[PDB]
Amino acid sequence: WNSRYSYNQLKNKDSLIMFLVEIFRSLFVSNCIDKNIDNVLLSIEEMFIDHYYNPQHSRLKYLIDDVGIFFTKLPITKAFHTYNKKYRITKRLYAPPTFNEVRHILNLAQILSLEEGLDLLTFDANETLYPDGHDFNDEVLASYISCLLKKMNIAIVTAASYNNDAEKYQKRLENLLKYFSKHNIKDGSYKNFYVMGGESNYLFKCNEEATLYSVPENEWRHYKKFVDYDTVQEILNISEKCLEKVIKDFGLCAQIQRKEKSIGLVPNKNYMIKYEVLEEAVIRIKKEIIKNKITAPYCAFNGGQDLWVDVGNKAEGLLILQKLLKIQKKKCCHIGDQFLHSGNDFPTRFCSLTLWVSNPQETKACLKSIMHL
Amino acid sequence: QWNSRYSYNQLKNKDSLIMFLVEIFRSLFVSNCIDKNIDNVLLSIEEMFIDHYYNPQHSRLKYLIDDVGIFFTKLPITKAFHTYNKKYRITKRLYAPPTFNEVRHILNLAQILSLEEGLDLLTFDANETLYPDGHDFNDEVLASYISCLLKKMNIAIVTAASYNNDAEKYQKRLENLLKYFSKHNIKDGSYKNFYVMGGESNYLFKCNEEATLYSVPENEWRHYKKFVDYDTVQEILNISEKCLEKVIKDFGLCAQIQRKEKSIGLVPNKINYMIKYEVLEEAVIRIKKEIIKNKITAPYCAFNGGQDLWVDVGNKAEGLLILQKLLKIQKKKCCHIGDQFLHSGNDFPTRFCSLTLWVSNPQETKACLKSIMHL
Amino acid sequence: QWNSRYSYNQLKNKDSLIMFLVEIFRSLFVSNCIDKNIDNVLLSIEEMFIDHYYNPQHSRLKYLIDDVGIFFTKLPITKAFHTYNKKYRITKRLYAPPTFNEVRHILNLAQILSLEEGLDLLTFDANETLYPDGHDFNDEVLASYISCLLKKMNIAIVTAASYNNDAEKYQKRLENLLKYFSKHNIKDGSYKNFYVMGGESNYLFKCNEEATLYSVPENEWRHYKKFVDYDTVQEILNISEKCLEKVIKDFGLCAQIQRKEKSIGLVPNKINYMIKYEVLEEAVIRIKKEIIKNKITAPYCAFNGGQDLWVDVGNKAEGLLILQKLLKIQKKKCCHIGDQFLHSGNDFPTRFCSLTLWVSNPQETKACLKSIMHL
Amino acid sequence: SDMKKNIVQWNSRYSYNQLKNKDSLIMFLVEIFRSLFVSNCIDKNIDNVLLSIEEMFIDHYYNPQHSRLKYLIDDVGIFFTKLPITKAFHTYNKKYRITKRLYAPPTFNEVRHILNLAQILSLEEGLDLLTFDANETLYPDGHDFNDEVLASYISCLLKKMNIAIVTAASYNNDAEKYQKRLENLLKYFSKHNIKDGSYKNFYVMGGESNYLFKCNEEATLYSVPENEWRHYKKFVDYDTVQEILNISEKCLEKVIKDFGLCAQIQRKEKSIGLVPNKIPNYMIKYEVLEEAVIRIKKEIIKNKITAPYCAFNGGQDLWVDVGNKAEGLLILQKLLKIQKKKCCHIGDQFLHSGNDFPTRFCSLTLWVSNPQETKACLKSIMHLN
Ligand SMILES: O=c1[nH]cnc2c1ncn2[C@@H]1O[C@H](COP(=O)(O)O)[C@@H](O)[C@H]1O
Ligand SMILES: O=c1[nH]cnc2c1ncn2[C@@H]1O[C@H](COP(=O)(O)O)[C@@H](O)[C@H]1O
Ligand SMILES: O=c1[nH]cnc2c1ncn2[C@@H]1O[C@H](COP(=O)(O)O)[C@@H](O)[C@H]1O
Ligand SMILES: O=c1[nH]cnc2c1ncn2[C@@H]1O[C@H](COP(=O)(O)O)[C@@H](O)[C@H]1O
Ligand SMILES: [Mg+2]
Ligand SMILES: [Mg+2]
Ligand SMILES: [Mg+2]
Ligand SMILES: [Mg+2]
Repeated sequence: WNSRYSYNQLKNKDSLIMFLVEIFRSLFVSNCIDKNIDNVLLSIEEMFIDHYYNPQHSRLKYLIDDVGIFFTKLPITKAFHTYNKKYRITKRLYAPPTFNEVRHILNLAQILSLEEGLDLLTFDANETLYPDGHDFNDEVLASYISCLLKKMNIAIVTAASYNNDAEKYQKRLENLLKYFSKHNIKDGSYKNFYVMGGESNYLFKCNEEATLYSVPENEWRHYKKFVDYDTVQEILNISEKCLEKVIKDFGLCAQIQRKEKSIGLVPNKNYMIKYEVLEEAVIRIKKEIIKNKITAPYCAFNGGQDLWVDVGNKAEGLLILQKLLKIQKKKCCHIGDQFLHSGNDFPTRFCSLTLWVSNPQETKACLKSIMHL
Repeated sequence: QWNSRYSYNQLKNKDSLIMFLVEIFRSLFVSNCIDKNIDNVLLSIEEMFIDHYYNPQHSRLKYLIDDVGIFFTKLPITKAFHTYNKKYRITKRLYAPPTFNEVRHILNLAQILSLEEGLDLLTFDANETLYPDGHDFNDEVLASYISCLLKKMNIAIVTAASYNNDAEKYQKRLENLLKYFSKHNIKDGSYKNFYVMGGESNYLFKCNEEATLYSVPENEWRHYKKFVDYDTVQEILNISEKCLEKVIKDFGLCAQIQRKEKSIGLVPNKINYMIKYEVLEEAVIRIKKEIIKNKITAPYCAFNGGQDLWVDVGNKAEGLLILQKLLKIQKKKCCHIGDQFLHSGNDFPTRFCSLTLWVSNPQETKACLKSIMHL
Repeated sequence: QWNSRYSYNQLKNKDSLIMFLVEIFRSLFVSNCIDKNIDNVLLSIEEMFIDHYYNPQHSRLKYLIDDVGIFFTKLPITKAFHTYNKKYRITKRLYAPPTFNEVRHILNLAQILSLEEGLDLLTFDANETLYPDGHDFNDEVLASYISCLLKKMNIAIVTAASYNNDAEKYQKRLENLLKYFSKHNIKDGSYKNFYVMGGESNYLFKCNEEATLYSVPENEWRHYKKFVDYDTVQEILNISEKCLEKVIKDFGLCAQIQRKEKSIGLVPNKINYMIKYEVLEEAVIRIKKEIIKNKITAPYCAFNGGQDLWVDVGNKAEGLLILQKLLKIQKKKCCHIGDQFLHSGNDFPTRFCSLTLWVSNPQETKACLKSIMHL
Repeated sequence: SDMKKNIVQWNSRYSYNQLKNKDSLIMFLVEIFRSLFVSNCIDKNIDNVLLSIEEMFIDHYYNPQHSRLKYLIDDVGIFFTKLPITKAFHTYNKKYRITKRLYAPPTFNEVRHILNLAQILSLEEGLDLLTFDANETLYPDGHDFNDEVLASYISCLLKKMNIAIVTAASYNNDAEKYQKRLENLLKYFSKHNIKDGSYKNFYVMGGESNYLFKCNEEATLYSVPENEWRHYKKFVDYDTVQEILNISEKCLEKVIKDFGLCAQIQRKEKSIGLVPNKIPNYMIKYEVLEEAVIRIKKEIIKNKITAPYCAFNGGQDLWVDVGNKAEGLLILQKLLKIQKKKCCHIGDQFLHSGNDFPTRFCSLTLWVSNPQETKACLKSIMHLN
């Protein structure tokens, strides 16, 4: 699930997205991008199916060595037409398609592949629902989530750990539960709504009063991979020792914060820390946990201007709900922003469909496209 | 010297000089020797930058990097890396290599230390470097750094914004700046050393002793400008507007065409609806390639900046060229500060006539000025 | 006309137009659609090759590739692809994309199929495209093609080989070709359409009724040669000679310098001790950068042969211009076959005044002539 | 890892990106030397950079799985010795003076030479077994041994260490047919080596790990009893050999129909080959041969065959052998009780889809282009003591 951290894996943006960018770029250069390129697009699709069936020996694997596993047949041809007709990006003559645009097309393809249905949908609460640290105050998208909960399960998986205090999480979602009591409380859908804490440590359901409450540990401790309490603390001690050198190596205005099953450094009044120092820290931390031969599920991610290390994994959270709610991976989806190799949403590619979002407005465009299907 | 070199390599690849240094530091990073005395590497890079100042078209640097700008000064790249590294210690990194923005600051500091001969003119890009885009200047810290520099040399505000000759609408954009000038820059003769250039090189302004900007007559400095008649200025507009109408049609865009004397813009409206960044690039080249189709050699500039497109019949290099001819200061002692230093930006042509400092936000301009004053 | 410069990036990728097609085909190969009906991609490429022929200054091909030369003819790249594909089926490859050299064969074929209007002059690099380096002509198959082609057009031998001005030396190179001309090309007047240009563009020779070369009177063709005086010729030789004498020292070369009137070169000692190809490519750029440093503007050429280096006062581009002005031949009716079309090769400047076929061995030239005869 | 795992990853975990760059480690040094040349500092004293490169090489000798070198280059081999890349650069540059170049950077082939020289200098602890790729490194492709100078070096080394010849040539068990390829070498061995006991130290391996021969006191080559060394080799069922041979054979037929080729299919026991038709020899495209090797490999895994094989490109030939040169080296290391640190191999096919590539998994390797380069190696090897 990790330990494949390579130099080449860091400097290059994305294996799959750039793969389509370079093909579109050459198509743009040959001046044939506006003509019917269905022959090219379907051959791209012909591979995506061959990678769905034989993901270990597909030709897509020979071209791109580090491809994730495809859980559905991706209609990349329909995804291009639908995105093209709306934005007319092919109408350009001097500006090639952008990595960001191909990520948009790739996300649309994963939505159309859900023609068989969708049983579970999860969100990365931070920066995909509301900016870093801010509270939920966008009333528009809350109507989308309420409608989808009527036809599927909705979960919130966010690396923010507030221990087991269920009351603290409501302040982050008070406006959301307010919309649930007005519509979902009459329906029978409110019980299908869950919230995950840490990355996979604190689970809360939803009561009849649109109130978040803790879940008995005996209801899902067997679904979670049991980890020695001594090993958990060791991971934090390895991290706490590593961050001190990081703050000592580069003189910076921050300090370390300790919790139960999670630690991270946060800049104090705040004085920003370079994006590369946080990148350096994740690889420093990972190489040490490798050196100590720790196999427990963990994660270290570079999100915004703070670094954290949790003894949970955002993929284990999806794995718990699937084993708990009797849901397959092919009918599971997750929306997040940290989809780089130093992000905590990347592990979700190993067990669920994924949608890469840069700001909460794109989640509105994501769910809006999902609904009209 | 028309900037007509619209090249696919200019759009596809970033700054030539910066990425040249990044790859070198990357090999120094990968070889594990970046934390040792790498002075032998840095000295040869300086040896190259020195010879480029002498033979810019036959240097080994121009053979390596074709399409280099021009070095108006001898650049101390060794001392700049030495002093940048001591503050941030990027070199103590083991798994993340030196990045693009880091070398951007190193080259900025390299240009700053090159002013051992002295500095006689500063220019500031108004929007995005002195205040956020579409805002009024609201900063007391920045104005305090500028005030001390105003006594040492002449300072100018060269912007791309255009209000037609109305000096009252310009002081509104930088109210708190004149307020600080009213307090500390009146007794000194520095009040007669501050300039403001609206449009792009079209509307020149100055400061009165009562600290409210006044517009300078046209007949005093219009002769320094390139003679562009009113008929050709409007065809550059007309051809542009015809191209923007195609852009509103070719792409579903909720955008308005703002027409003024000597300028055309592309602005959306809120129900603002954000235009795609890549269409802006596509439209800039459409306008430039269409103007050359009519053999128009008039100094113009079409640029995508922030969230809107504007085409001015002035040039932001002309503005710096005007002030160099007015105050009789060679290009060696003139420096510019802006955020639009890509091929699509409007601060780029100043590389042809003045030293340049690449900045992304107002906080870096304050960090720029603080280092420029400990000289 | 002037000989253009070079960037270190331009020295890497041998030909930009060829490389421009390779990366397109590679994305076609990568996308799994290479062996399907890809004519939309092919015809669109032809659309830019046509638009660059009609408007070479402002074309999208000029926009994407900055150093694109001049298309003297409409290039049928779509038919050339199908033709080369049907023979070798390079599109049936699944795990290896089409190569640089394969596109070279296609680009040559597209240039050949563009000659539907006709040819008036065909020229041959003598060394390495008619016979191995430094050998006498020995091939009857190839001789029949040149013989049959000498009936329908003019045929000239343009080689940088310099034997001053005695046709006996040049005949030893082309003995077996001239004896074949006696048996078939004398009953008619075809031998009066054969030429041999000595020393790139310094010596001219014609054929004679006895199947023997003679030197054309200097007055008959000297006015087209851009005059270069004894002083300027000797400055180029001396500036070069000084460079080679350092090139020998720095790398401890086992080689010698050979001086002639209007030419100088670096030859290995007899034993034939191999001399590094990298040092040869360096000696070109060392000399070229020195000649331009001394403001020399005369037509010269420093080229990197297989096992030696040579500098010649004159070049094959001017040599073709001499023949085109001699026989009143238009540019669009000219063609040249050579082996070194790298930027440091004496056949590269022909791109500026003729159509070109890039070959690497005498076997590849027969494939060109057989394809040319079958039209 | 274990050799069975390496062969599994070699014939099943290639990549288009990895097959583009010939060697990941040579390209590693080329990029660094490129920037050093681009930075203009490459002609000054650069022990600054080189020593740091050596430092990472040493850390990789001790910690191959979690080293900084393995971070930068994902697919590094395993270093059996400490490479003095600083001395190899000093030694190679003082001869050729490639740092005096101002407008031409060092090439892949030069860094390949420096890396060979570093591998040679790493043999300070001594050498006990030296093996040679026969075709194109001892004599041109398809020829017989007709070089006197080479025999003088090999005979001199034969007195000091064990010598072997691992080749892809596959004459079933006719030692007279192998003698014809090297008769001038055994002719020199008879004149200068029968006096020593060194002729017993000389071995020849046919097939690729299938046939073995030793030198007689009469300088003649004789077959080695299979009861003496069959056990060291991983056994392959007769049904699985012909399965490999047949699944390959079907592909060469498709390659001839796809691309119109004047070529034939030679069938032997434990070996198939795609050989070209005679001229009245025709030439087969290099990219087609490279294409078919991937075609062979891609289909063998589709049939879930895991036996050790080797599909390889021989310049003008395409062959598949049940067996590989890494297996043949293991058998000689198990036969003469020789550790990998004191064994070396010289060959020309060190690319992926190459004959001598699996040698990197169990020996020191020298990447040589022709017998003239083979001499420069053995000349530098003799200069050690
Ligand atoms: O251990 C935790 N305790 C409190 N906050 C955390 C913890 N881990 C991550 N965070 C922060 O909360 C957010 C969680 O990331 P997410 O996966 O995008 O929701 C980020 O802004 C983190 O900086
Ligand atoms: O002609 C003009 N009239 C009014 N606004 C303009 C004009 N030209 C540019 N602008 C806007 O004002 C900004 C000034 O750019 P800057 O001062 O160069 O950073 C531009 O980015 C546009 O948003
Ligand atoms: O100046 C000259 N005099 C005599 N031989 C020359 C001269 N210049 C070049 N050569 C040799 O003749 C060859 C002509 O090559 P070509 O131009 O490709 O025909 C060169 O590669 C040199 O070996
Ligand atoms: O199985 C085989 N039997 C006979 N000849 C072979 C066989 N395999 C390859 N060959 C040819 O013989 C050469 C010997 O290979 P090498 O000795 O490893 O260089 C190859 O390059 C092929 O041309
Ligand atoms: Mg997030
Ligand atoms: Mg700006
Ligand atoms: Mg030649
Ligand atoms: Mg071999």
